[PDB]
Amino acid sequence: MEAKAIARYVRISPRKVRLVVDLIRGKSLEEARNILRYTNKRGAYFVAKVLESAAANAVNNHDMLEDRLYVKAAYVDEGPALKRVLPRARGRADIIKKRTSHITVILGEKHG
Amino acid sequence: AKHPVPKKKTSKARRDARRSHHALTPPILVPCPECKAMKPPHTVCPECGYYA
Amino acid sequence: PRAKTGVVRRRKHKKILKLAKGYWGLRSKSRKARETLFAAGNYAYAHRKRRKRDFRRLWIVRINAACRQHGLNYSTFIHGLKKAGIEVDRKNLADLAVREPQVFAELVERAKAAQG
Amino acid sequence: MFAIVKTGGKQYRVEPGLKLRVEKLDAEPGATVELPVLLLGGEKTVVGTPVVEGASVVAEVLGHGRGKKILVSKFKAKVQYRRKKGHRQPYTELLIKEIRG
Amino acid sequence: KTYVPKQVEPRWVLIDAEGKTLGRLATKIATLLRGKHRPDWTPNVAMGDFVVVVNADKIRVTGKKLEQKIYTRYSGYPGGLKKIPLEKMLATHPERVLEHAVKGMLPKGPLGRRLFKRLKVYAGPDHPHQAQRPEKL
RNA sequence: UCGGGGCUUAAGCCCAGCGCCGAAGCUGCGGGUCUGGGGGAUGACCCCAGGCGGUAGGGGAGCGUUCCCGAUGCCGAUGAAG
RNA sequence: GGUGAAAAGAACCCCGGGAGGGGAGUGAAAUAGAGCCUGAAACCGUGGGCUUACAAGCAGUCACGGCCCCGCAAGGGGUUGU
Ligand SMILES: [Mg+2]
Ligand SMILES: [Mg+2]
Ligand SMILES: [Mg+2]
Ligand SMILES: [Mg+2]
Ligand SMILES: [Mg+2]
Ligand SMILES: [Mg+2]
Repeated sequence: MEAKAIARYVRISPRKVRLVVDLIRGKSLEEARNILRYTNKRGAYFVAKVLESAAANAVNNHDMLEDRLYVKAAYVDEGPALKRVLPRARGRADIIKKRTSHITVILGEKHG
Repeated sequence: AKHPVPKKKTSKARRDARRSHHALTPPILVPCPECKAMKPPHTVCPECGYYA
Repeated sequence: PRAKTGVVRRRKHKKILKLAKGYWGLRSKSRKARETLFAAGNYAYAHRKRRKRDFRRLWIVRINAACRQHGLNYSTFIHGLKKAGIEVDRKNLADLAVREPQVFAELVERAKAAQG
Repeated sequence: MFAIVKTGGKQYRVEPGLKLRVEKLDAEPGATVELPVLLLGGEKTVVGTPVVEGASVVAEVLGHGRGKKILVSKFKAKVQYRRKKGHRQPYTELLIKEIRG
Repeated sequence: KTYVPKQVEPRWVLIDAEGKTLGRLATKIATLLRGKHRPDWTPNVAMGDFVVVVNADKIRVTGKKLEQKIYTRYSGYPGGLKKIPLEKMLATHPERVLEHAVKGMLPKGPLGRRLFKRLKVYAGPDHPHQAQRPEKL
């Protein structure tokens, strides 16, 4: 058994959230919760919110118990990118790429 | 644009290698005297309080 | 009538890119593979001629090291056989030095007497 | 009984009946053919002349057939010259039977 | 298909060096260093015999050599071309003279460096009394 | 620094000798192809021998994409194209 | 420029500020779910097999061996140590 939870179209760089994700991959639920809590990063908030929802989905829809699930796997995906202009010296016009994320978090039953 | 310029498109392999030490490190926490909550060492905490 | 480039190219490319599968970096992900193949192509052909030469000498070291153990040069060994008129021991099957050494030994004895 | 035998320009020892593969030959599908060419044996069949006199290694032609298609390809730099070409060698499935010297 | 050898126990050897010409001796040591002497040769696996030498200082050398022969040690630093005559090597670590000999006749490849290990050298004699010791000339 | 290790009644130089290594040159076995030649109501195809590196360049034979006749046909939900 | 035969365009519950998801439901089809048919390539990412910290290079090719995977067997595929 496993429960997914995706957060598409999140305004933030992939490489940036990848760091946060790589921290909790394969971690106990409560253990991960505390990591995101006091972890000094912006990507923390977006991973914590979705991961939190992954638990709700795991419970209210998959008969999984809160006290026995973990992160079977998780990963962020690169969504589209919001290209913007940028006034540069001597009139050069460089495009800036405000990328987006696709954080995925899948929980799972532990053992027996 | 000026004198400093990359001579060659760095190989994807060589790039990833650079970000070797790039990996983060999990924060450190400890169970408090109050709740079972995990406080960072040498600190107070919300929803728990402190003494003296 | 217009003829779109259509699928023609994509098939030609992936066709090649599959052949180049296994290589390194872009060298196995693009037209770079094509270049690499030309080298590999001419490498296979050249190393095909080499493959004979490789074993030619491969056996010779076996042969020479073998009869040198009995007590004679490779040139001495072969000269005797070329004289005794025994095309039998093709340098490849001279490997007898490992398989049935007694046989190889008697072949040396023949060479010993065949010379003088 | 290590019996040598040259056929198809190449020669190789022969075990007492065993599956072998040799150059193509003008023989029936599953018939029999005798190779008078023979060198040595199991009990030191010293080959006086180039090839042993009275002796023969027989084997049943198990069948013909082509094999792996090796790919040849020439190329030359700074000059539009490239030759793709395929080639696969035919071979007979000589199943060793008799090995009487 | 040509014989495909397998794991083979290391055949050690005890080698003298008194009066032996530097080059002439190193030659045999190297050829025996790799399994090139045994008819079961295979450049791939590399399974040469463990050669151990003694009486290094005893090595002879023809004519102007103790004085003429020069060695070269170059550090990456400027002027670090430091060079040494043969006589000095015999004074300091003499075992070196034969090592740099065999080392020079070993193949340039990685396995060749693995072979250089198989080569032991001293001057006393008195080797590390292990077990094998098949004397030879 | 002779390519390097090394080499001194030589691993140097000159003279004579026998043996071997070593190319994609040659021979062996197999297959292509083109050319000339032979068998041949038998078109056919079998057999013999030789040529076959190759830029500009000439010649020759094919594969493949778009569309038309073939089509008021045939294949196609038991699955077309991609 | 293109959802689908039809809007039947996802009521209601759950996480959430929202966005977006997980159920449920419609549909023949939801990796047809909304700039949504088909979805190739570059490029980013997770999991798995093999591999690498004494090594020198147009990255391949030729041989041998080990490890992993398919097969009644011989054999074939992936990886790369030398
Ligand atoms: Mg500015
Ligand atoms: Mg850019
Ligand atoms: Mg070139
Ligand atoms: Mg034409
Ligand atoms: Mg669909
Ligand atoms: Mg393999």
